[PDB]
This record gives sequence, C-alpha cells and structure tokens, in this order.
Amino acid sequence: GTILIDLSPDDKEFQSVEEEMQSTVREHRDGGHAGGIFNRYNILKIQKVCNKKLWERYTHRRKEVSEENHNHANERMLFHGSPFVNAIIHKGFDERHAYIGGMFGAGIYFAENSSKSNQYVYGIGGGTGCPVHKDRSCYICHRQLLFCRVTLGKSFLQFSAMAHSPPGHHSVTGRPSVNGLALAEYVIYRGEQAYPEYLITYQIMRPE
Ligand SMILES: CC(=O)c1ccc(-c2nc3ccccc3c(=O)[nH]2)cc1
Ligand SMILES: [Zn+2]
Repeated sequence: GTILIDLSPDDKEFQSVEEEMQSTVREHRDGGHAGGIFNRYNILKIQKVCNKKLWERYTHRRKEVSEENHNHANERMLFHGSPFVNAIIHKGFDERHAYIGGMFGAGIYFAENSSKSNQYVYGIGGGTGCPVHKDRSCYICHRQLLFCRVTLGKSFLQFSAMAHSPPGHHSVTGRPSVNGLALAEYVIYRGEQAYPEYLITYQIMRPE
C-alpha cells in the first residue's frame, strides 16, 4: 500500500524537515564509534510516506490515547533509525522493530536528536557499519532515517545517564540527566503509536 513522494528542496516542507535533521545533531559520548564522526549531513532525498491503512491505524489509536488523556495525544515528530526502515515504511511499526535490550524496556525507541537515531542505522551500537565497507563512520554510503509522528500521550518520566507501558501511561520519556546537551528519547510499546511520515536519505559529512 505504501507509496513514496519526493519533495523538492525548494518546498518549505523539505526545508523544515532538513532543518530539524541538521539542527539536532550533537556530539556523542562514544566519540563517534556507533554513528560516525560528523557535525552535519548531506541530505540527498526526503520522501513523504503515504499509506492509508497505516495512517488510519495510527489516528484510530491517537483518538484512543487523546480520550484517555484529557483530549491530548501529546503528539511529537521524532527521529527513528533502524536496520528495518524499509520494512517499517511498507508494513508499519510492530514488536519486531522493538529494541529488546533498551534501557527503558523492550519497545520502539525514538529520539529528539537525529544523530542519536543515526547510531542505529546499521544496527545496535552501529553494528558492523555500512554493508559495503563495514565502516560505522562511512562518508560514501547512503543512510536512511525516519522522521515520525509519535503519540506519546501520558508519558512516564525517567531520569537517566514487547513490554507494556508502566500502568497509567502511554509511553516513556528518557529525560537525560548527565550530558547537558543530549535531548530526550522516547519509547512506545505499540506500533500503532507512530507513523513513519518522512524517509530521509543522507550521508554524514567528514568534518573540515
Ligand atoms: C534492531 C533493533 O531492534 C533496534 C532498532 C532501532 C533502535 C533504535 N533505538 C533508539 C534508542 C534511542 C533513541 C533512538 C533510537 C532509534 O532511532 N533506534 C534500537 C534497536
Ligand atoms: Zn560504506
């Protein structure tokens, strides 16, 4: 059911999505091990992800969460990186895209920092890196991220350095509490709480 629509870089919708991508890059405590060394991306393509079935699945759930939370979906646009981006855009999110070993439990994880999600493009800890060169910091190979609509609803705050939600809540927010530059990270426990709206194709760029 899915079809992908290119946006022109002249479109304002492309620009703002790129802006979110570029402006949420940060340094990472692993020195660049997982996701590579870079301060910004070369954006190659941005595509709107259109799937009626998956969209209705998502809004049906949103209406449920909103009605459980004083008419407040608490909807966000967050980044997701995953070896299964192609599956995700054709079949949507489910328990097979959960991060089983994640710090907030087995769930689908999302980031405010694009560079956080970029660490998961080739797998956990960056895996063995790009398939062609086995290089976690490859500047050549094309990477892909999803920018997603995510219904957090009532989010359980966890301060820090497929399962269920903690009862009474629809998601978990990983409020970062050591690194003063790191943004929040979020976890949902049902695929229906995210829609993979944009497929961003990019290369990380070697710093000057
Ligand atoms: C292979 C698999 O099960 C898997 C796939 C993707 C991630 C992932 N984790 C995150 C954690 C925090 C913030 C963003 C992300 C993020 O964008 N992706 C984790 C595991
Ligand atoms: Zn490569």
